[PDB]
Amino acid sequence: MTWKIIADSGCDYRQLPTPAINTTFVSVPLTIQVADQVFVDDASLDIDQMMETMYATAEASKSACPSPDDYLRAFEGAKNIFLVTITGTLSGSHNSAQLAKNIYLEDHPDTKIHVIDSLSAGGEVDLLVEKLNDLIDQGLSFEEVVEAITAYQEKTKLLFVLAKVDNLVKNGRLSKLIGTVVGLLNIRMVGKASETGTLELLQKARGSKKSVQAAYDELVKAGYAGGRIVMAQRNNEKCCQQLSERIRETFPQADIKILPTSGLCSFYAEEGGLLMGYEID
Ligand SMILES: CCCCC/C=C\C/C=C\CCCCCCCC(=O)O
Ligand code: NA
Repeated sequence: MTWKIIADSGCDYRQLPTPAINTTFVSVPLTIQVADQVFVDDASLDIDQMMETMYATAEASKSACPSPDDYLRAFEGAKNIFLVTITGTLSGSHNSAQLAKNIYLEDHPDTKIHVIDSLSAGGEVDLLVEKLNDLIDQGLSFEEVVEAITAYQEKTKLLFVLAKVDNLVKNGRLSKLIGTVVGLLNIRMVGKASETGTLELLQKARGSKKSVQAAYDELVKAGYAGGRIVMAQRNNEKCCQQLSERIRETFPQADIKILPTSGLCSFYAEEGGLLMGYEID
């Protein structure tokens, strides 16, 4: 009776804290191409060297999603499989995962697989993976877990704050329309994952302290009530500690984690970026 939780590198975990029994976690890396060099976003990756190279290269850098075959490899040795991808609207990760599922079940019929399009990235995907692990530790059946995680995904949201969005624009994942009005000269984009898995603007905040206030206000407005938060950040630990204190001051039971971004999430959120997943109602 074996379980695998699979996620692409839009999830910031390389290791899943305290995996449930008979459960293994696997991250499936996306890639980032900088000139004629390729960086694979696995735990071997020196994220700091990749970013330095990217910013040093006048030519735009590009991301790519996992092959279906990459997903097929990850399935091996498990009978109960959940696969969470980054938003299938901005990346083909989910499309490859959908195909891998259908291909594997031709080859290995006594297997159960549930593919979750997070419609998100970063901290919210992290929460979903943590919850899947929770649910398995709790002793649920495969179909019980599918039910509970579908419900939990209605309870989870994403807020981001980005000081730069150039790589998003350069890669066609954010319009020049929105892209020019933020991430330029003291203006950080405060946004959420939209109902379709896209970037949606919420506030422009001029400076840090205004960035924290906006993020706190948006959390309140969205219906946070003291549950779990996962803040995935790129060189933004100080803004994350000051936001965390404020949230804990208001909601004393808050369970907050701060994680470094993956290579993919670092690439797109960029320096100073934050992708905060959280629970509501
Ligand atoms: C909907 C989530 C929006 C999050 C916005 C904030 C920061 C962006 C950081 C990570 C998300 C990147 C999404 C695009 C991935 C493309 C991968 C590919 O090449 O296939
Ligand atoms: Na959600």
